[PDB]
Amino acid sequence: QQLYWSHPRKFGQGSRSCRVCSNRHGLIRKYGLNMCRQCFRQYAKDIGFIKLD
Amino acid sequence: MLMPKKNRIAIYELLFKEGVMVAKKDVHMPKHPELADKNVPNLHVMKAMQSLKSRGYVKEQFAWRHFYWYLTNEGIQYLRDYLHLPPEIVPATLRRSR
Amino acid sequence: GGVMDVNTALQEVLKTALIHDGLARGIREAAKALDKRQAHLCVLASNCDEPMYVKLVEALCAEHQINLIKVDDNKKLGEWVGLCKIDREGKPRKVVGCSCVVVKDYGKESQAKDVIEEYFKCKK
Amino acid sequence: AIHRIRITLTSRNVKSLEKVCADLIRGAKEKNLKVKGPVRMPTKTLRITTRKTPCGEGSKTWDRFQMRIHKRLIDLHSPSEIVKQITSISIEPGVEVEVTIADA
Amino acid sequence: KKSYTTPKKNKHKRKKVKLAVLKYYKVDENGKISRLRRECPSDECGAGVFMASHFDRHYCGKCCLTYCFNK
Repeated sequence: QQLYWSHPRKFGQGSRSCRVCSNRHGLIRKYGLNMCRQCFRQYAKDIGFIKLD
Repeated sequence: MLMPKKNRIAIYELLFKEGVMVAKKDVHMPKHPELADKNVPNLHVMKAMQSLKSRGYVKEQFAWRHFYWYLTNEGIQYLRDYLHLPPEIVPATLRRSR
Repeated sequence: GGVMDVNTALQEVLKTALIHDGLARGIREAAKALDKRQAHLCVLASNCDEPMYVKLVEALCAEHQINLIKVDDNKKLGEWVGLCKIDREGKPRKVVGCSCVVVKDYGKESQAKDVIEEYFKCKK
Repeated sequence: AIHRIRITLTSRNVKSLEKVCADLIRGAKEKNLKVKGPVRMPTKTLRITTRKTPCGEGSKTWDRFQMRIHKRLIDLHSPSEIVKQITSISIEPGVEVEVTIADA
Repeated sequence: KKSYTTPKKNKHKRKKVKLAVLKYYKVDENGKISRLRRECPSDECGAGVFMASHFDRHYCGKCCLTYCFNK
C-alpha cells in the first residue's frame, strides 16, 4: 500500500461538501448550515425558517 | 490481507458487547471513534460489517452519510462461537421494558 | 477403565491452549518460540519431507529443556489443532499435516491435566 | 444571605414567552422578592435568499427565507436556594431559560 | 466515455519466488548448534530473527525502512 495516497485539502472546494448528500456545488456556509442550496429548500421548514415577504 | 486478526477481533467484541454499530461513509479518517481507539481505521469497520451482512448475521440502515447496524439471533450464535464465550452470556440487551 | 493417560497431554491440554491462542505451529514459529524464552511444551511427528529437521528440533530442545512428547502420526496433531471454530472442523479443504508444535501459554488450568510432563521431568 | 440574581429567556415564538415570563413575575411578587421588570432586548433577524430553480433555466425568480429570535431579562433580590424553586414551573414550552448567580 | 486504446509494456503483477523454509541453523556434532546468520542489535528484534547477507550489506527484513550495515 502507498505512502503518497493524498494531497493537501485545508481550503477551497476540495475541503467542504454537503452534510445531506455529499455534493460540492452551490452550498451555504451562512450561520453554520453547510447544506447544498437544493437540500436547504427541502429542509427549511424543519430547521425553522419561513417566508413572509 | 484485509486486516490483522488483532483488528478483526476488536470489531466483533465491541459489536457483541454493545448490540449495535454506527459509522460514517468516509474511507479516509485514520481512527474510528469510541472503544475502537488503540488503532483501527473505520475503513476496516465498513469492510468487516459488509462481510457480516452478506452472511445474514446483521441488519443495515443508512441516512445522511451514516450507516447503522443491528445484531440478530443467528449473528449472536456465530459471534459467541467465534469469541469462545460461555453459552449462557447475553451482554448487550435483556431486561423487559415498561 | 483408566484415568490421566498420556493422550491428555496431546489432546485435552492442547485443545484448551488454542482457546487462549497459546500455540506456535510448524518449524519457523516453533524455532522462534524456543529462541525467545516462551516455550513450555513441545510435540513432534515422524520424518516427513526433510530428514535434517529431526536432528535440529531435538538439538534445539537440548539447548533449553526437553519438554518433548512423541506421536508419529503427522496427520493427527494437524487434525487436532486444525481449526479455531467450535464446529464442522474435518472438511477435506483443510486437515493439513503439521510436523511440530510448541506451546507458549498452556491456557486454563483444570484437574492437573497439564502436570503429566511436570511428573515426566522427574520420572524419566 | 441574599443576592442580586439574573434570569434570561429566549425563543422564536413570542406568545409562549409572554406566558412563561408573566408566571416568573407572579411567583416572585407574591413572595415579596422585589423583582425588576422584563427588559426587552432588540429583536434579531436571520435571512437567506436563494434562486427557486434546481437547474438554472427559466425567468430569474428568488425565494426570501427568514427566522426571528426574541430575548428578555429579569432581575431578583433573593437567596440562591429559592430561584431554583420558581425557575421550575410553567417552563414546559420550547423556550430557553438561563440563570447566573451574580450580575447586579 | 469512449473505447479504450491499449498500452504495450504489459504486466498484471510480479511473481514471488518459492523456496524451502529454513537454512539459518546447523547441527555440527550431537548436541552442538551453530547460528549461521546474525540478529540485529535491537529492542523488539533482538532474538530468533535474522539479518540478510547481500554481496556488500547486512539488512534486517523486519525493521525494513532501516537497520542496514554497509559490510
